[PDB]
Amino acid sequence: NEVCYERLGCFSDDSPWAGIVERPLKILPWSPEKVNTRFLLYTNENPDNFQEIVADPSTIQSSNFNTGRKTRFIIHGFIDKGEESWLSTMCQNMFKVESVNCICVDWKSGSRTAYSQASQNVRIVGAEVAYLVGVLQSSFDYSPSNVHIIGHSLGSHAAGEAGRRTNGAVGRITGLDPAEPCFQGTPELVRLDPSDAQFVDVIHTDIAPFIPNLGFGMSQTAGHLDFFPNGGKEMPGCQKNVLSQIVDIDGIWQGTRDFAACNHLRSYKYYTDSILNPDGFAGFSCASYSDFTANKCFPCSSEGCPQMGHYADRFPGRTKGVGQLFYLNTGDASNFARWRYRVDVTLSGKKVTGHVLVSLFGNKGNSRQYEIFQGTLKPDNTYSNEFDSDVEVGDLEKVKFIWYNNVINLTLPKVGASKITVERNDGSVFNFCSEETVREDVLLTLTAC
Ligand SMILES: [Ca+2]
Repeated sequence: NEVCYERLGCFSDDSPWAGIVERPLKILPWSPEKVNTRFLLYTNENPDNFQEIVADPSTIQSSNFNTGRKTRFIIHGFIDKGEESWLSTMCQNMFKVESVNCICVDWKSGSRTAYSQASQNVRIVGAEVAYLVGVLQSSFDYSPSNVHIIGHSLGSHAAGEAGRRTNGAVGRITGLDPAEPCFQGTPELVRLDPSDAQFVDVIHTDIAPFIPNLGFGMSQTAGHLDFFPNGGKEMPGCQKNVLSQIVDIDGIWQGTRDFAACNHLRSYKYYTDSILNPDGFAGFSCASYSDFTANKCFPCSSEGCPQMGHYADRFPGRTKGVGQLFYLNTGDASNFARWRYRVDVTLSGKKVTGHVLVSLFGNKGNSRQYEIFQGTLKPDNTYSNEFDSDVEVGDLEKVKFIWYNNVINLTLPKVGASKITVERNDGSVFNFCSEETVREDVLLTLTAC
């Protein structure tokens, strides 16, 4: 079956658009007016309330749109209860750091229906954005490379459809946890993939299988840069979904079935905080998350780490390959920014059993106390660990140490640290040394050496 409409052209259910193992049902997208895609423009001069615009030169000229600055589109997918302002508060953070035309793409009418119909309706939203990018190009001489499309969930595949219709001339697409059911494993034609824009960066936060783990995000790679914060399967601060061999996808998408959406929504929460924290999301190249947590992928590669989120386009080798892997951990609640450090402590004093905590003091602040090791504390040994600090301390000026003994022992054993070496994520190393040994619950300051 094939339908054709004015402005947007024809759409058919021919394979691969339908009737293949990943998306079996033959159904067509609704018509444009039933999807009712809307373009809600916020700018630095109108940051709180939008100006509704349409692909018409006079309407664009009458708005606050300005051809001398970049344009970022934000396209939604699943909207959970109480999350309906996420698109405009993502635009409101950008106005704090840059001048931008920020356009929220509302297609609530075309998404609030069965999941397989919404998957098809993504094609209409795609076609509509390409059509406005086209008008900006022909009427204002505004190059597609000045536009960035950000799409979350099912919306990241509408972003891909737009990029595909602009022949990949679009400057950047960010996929925030691209939805998996009806898309993973399909041809590039049907999903978000690196040929859709000049640079595509993807953030993975709910990648466990939909059947039966109910992870709505693809595990499959889809950008030049693929980020897996916290491993991409379980996000800190979020509830987990119970396993189900058969699942009710329409009830889930339509909000009538129970589904913990925390994991899937974290992708745009991290992107919103990245805007205001330009170095708070360093991604490390690493072959896997287990190597990362085994402390095998620190410090950053010499040309710098990519920042996951808003600043990933500053990364020097961003298009040297597709599917480049980066891992990192985030906080469990907002500000989600974390800064990783590696600490090596050499213990002096007696043998004991307990845990050793360390705190960093620099010119920009000091951190919490983190546990480096728990177990038998052998003198002369070195114990190392990497932790994600919620404070960036700056240039280190001192470090502090404390230990706790996990037994009843009134000998009063003393334990100290002869050297503590701190490495930042740029590879800079600071050494601190001590002559002292101390009883438990006593804080030892170490000066540089
Ligand atoms: Ca594509």
